[PDB]
Amino acid sequence: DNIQGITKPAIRRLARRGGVKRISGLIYEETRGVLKVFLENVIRDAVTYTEHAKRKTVTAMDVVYALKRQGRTLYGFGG
Amino acid sequence: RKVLRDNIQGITKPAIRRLARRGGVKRISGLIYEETRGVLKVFLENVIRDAVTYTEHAKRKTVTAMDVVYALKRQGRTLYGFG
Amino acid sequence: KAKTRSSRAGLQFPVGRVHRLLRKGNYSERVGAGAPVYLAAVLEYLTAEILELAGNAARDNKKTRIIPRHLQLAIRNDEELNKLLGRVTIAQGGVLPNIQAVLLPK
Amino acid sequence: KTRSSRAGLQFPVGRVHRLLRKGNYSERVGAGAPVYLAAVLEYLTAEILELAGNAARDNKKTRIIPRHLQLAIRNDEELNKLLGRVTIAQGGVLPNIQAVLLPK
Amino acid sequence: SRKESYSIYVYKVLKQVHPDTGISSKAMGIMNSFVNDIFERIAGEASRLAHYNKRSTITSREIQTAVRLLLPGELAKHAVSEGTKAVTKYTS
Amino acid sequence: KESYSIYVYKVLKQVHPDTGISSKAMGIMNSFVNDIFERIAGEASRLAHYNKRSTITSREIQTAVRLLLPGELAKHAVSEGTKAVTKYTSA
Amino acid sequence: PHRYRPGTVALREIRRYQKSTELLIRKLPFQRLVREIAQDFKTDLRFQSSAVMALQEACEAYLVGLFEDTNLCAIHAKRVTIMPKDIQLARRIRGERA
Amino acid sequence: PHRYRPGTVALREIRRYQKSTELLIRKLPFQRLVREIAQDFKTDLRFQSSAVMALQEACEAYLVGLFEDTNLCAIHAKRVTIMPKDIQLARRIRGER
DNA sequence: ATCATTTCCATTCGAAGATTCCATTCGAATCCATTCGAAAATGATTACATTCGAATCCATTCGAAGATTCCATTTGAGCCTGTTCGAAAATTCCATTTGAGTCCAACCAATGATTCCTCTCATTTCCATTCAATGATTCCATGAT
DNA sequence: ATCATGGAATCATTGAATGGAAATGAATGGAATCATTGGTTGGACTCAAATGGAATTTTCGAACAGGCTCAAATGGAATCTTCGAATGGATTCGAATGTAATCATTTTCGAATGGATTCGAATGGAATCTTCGAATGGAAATGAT
Repeated sequence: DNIQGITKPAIRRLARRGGVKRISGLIYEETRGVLKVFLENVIRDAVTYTEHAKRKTVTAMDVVYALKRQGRTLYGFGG
Repeated sequence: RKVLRDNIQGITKPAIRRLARRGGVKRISGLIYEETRGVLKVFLENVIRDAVTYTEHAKRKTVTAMDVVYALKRQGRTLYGFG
Repeated sequence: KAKTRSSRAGLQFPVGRVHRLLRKGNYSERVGAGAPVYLAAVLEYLTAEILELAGNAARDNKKTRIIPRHLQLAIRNDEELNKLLGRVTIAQGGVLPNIQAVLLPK
Repeated sequence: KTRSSRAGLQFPVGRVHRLLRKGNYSERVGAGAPVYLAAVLEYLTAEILELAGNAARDNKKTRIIPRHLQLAIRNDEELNKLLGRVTIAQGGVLPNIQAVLLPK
Repeated sequence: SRKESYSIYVYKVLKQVHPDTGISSKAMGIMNSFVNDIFERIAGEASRLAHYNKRSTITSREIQTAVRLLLPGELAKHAVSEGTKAVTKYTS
Repeated sequence: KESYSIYVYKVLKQVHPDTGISSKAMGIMNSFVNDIFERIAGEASRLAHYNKRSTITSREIQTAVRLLLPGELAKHAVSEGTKAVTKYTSA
Repeated sequence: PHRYRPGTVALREIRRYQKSTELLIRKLPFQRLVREIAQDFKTDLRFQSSAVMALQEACEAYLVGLFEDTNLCAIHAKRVTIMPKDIQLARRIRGERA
Repeated sequence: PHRYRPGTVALREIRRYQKSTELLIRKLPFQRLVREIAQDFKTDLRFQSSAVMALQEACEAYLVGLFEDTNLCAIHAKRVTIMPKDIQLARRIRGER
């Protein structure tokens, strides 16, 4: 039940940074799904990079390469 | 030559309508047609600029289907069938 | 004697040429002898899958010959090819007949 | 004399030449190419550093932080589109509220 | 001066799968486009893998991690299978 | 073991001489240079290939920058590259 | 006299054009439009006919895609009529704009 | 007793979080979620702390973007409340779905 | 618009810590010289794009009937948000363990280069058969009554 | 409910177009032989990533009150679909133009390479300073009259 650790107030804070005045009650679980799918697709790709380097540590560069592949290029962690 | 001007009006209202039907559209507000002509106009400009950039780089005066294909891939709208 | 590497790998696709394109395309200075074998395998596999589904759609349109409409039906009705070609356009593919429910009469 | 000096550049023409040769982009790299490339790199670094700096002191601060880079990137049109698909770590968002959510 | 395509091979595989069906010139051009596209996607991603790992060679292991990254799901597993089997057949 | 930090800092001092950089903002700057480098270099490589040429010249880098950079950024960058190249030859 | 009800010939046209693959813009207008735009970019160009055909395939495919998304936007607003606000919402979320 | 009217503390929350850059999900739960998710792919792995930071930066940036587009969809429907239907339209138009 | 508790915002102070200024070093860029090819060039040679008017076909649009969808409005539920308040659990700290990841060094194994040639694959004309253009055809969903 | 209308899906018909075949040309992949080094293996070692357990700062939450949004239902205004058909525009086709692209054999340059050295950029480790975190009232909304 770790997806429940992303609490309702944290989802609402993200929604406020996003400009949202009012949040329906079914949003919170729906967000919890989408976040999880996001983490799956990146972390799968990150882990593939780690496996190819025959490493046991997922590195920030693996994360960055995954994100780049996913169309979500990230600046600030080495690429 | 002759002077090319106002050719976006040649894309008629019925053809925007046909494109809307293949796209599943039952009913078209009357302000759609000029808006469609707007978007088409931007689309072709952004494709054609890049294609012409490939043709200029090839020291050529004829735009080739490959130049268009490269531009489209570059633009994120990859096309199969001329390849 | 003279037998091609495509035969030694059991392939319809041309391992030699995939090897020459690999060397001649600036992916790295050197191409192991295993990499073109495995690539030509994946390409032949995906060609086989597409042609499989296209042939099927051509045979429900009662025709002998795969046309782009048929490739397009194959791609868009298969979930995973659809995603593989999410950002691709089949010239003369058309679209999938789909009408939003709420536009149907009552 | 380094090629950076003979081109008037702060950015390293030699290193850019080595990354070009060593990055599998083509069999051979003319000597004009790292010059013109390192030029473009120094230029864009500079444009971003200017607009970011501006934001850093209009935000009452001495040191550019990612927030300032993010304000610079997103409030400028052409940098924004150039970095459309990029995420600045610790950038935040730039304040914007939809009018129809406002009171009254 | 002469050009290359994959038509003979696409046509061979077509005969394997659907032995009495034909393919139009435009459908073949679509197929050629598909092979060249995927070739470029695999080769590109593998090249990236070699560089990322400080290696000068693209081995069949590069092509394989490439295929894992680029293809969805069941397509990946089948394709990795078909490739690994061609490679062992090729060496031994 | 490599970065672009000394040059990013040099240019920063050139443009805004009395302001500094945070560590992570410098990380943003380094990531930015490497991203833009890779976009230019990549597109130039493709242009070489499409034109059946084995060498990447400043003309490739130029067409690359036109394809990759929007509008006014493209125009300024093309200028400052052409001026670095003529200045480099005559010097 | 016989007159179909509004919406009937529309639905039948959707069925008709979703079953077909022919280009929906007439060919000469689209070609002139291409030459005008390209001329405003560089002068004295010609075109392989297949280049205009690529352009027109890419264009109709882009616009039909866009009308799909536009139509999902009308329906989201409880409407059956696509409006410019629908198109603009599609293009902003697609990230082609704003 | 005095209580703000419904909607005001929301507008002020918008002002406060659009004015700042801190990560909004508390970090330990997100680390837990990351390690769990990664386990199902390869066992058993470790992480540079900078890798978890990269993931969390990317996650929050994605979510804030998605709430932007979601909110435009709510407004497009003449509502002020984001509903799952809005998220689903945003994701389908983005081509994530 | 009226005065009134919130809270935001600014302010001014002090140290906590992050930048950067600098000593050191060793690895990378320069230099300088040379082989050899990729790029540039001209010139003869297609060829296919542009243009022509004529004929023919196909699609457009102008303007109006009235169908019906969009929107403005009320109005009543149901479901949001905001006030604590207790309270768990995230955080911070620090200190330990130790496994992974790295780094050379000696070494093995596999990839280039190349020359000759043979086997494949590209292209061409040749021809067989699918696709299509059209025409009447019955079928059928829609619209009037 | 019944039946007429008109569009569509279905019948081969009669031939144009498009393929899948057959014949060979020229070029490329295979073959067979190597310096050549990148990959690998191993033995030694350092860095970073739990782990852990305790305080600690702090979020989180369940639960209610009542605001207010959302949804359903309602009426008429206005806007969009359908309709016929003259005709403007396109499509077609046959052809002549001429211009740019492409194949070809000539070298002009330019970039590879590699050895030997200076100089530069990495790194670490010390101070200079900015930033951050306070506590503390003042403008400022923002809710109640």
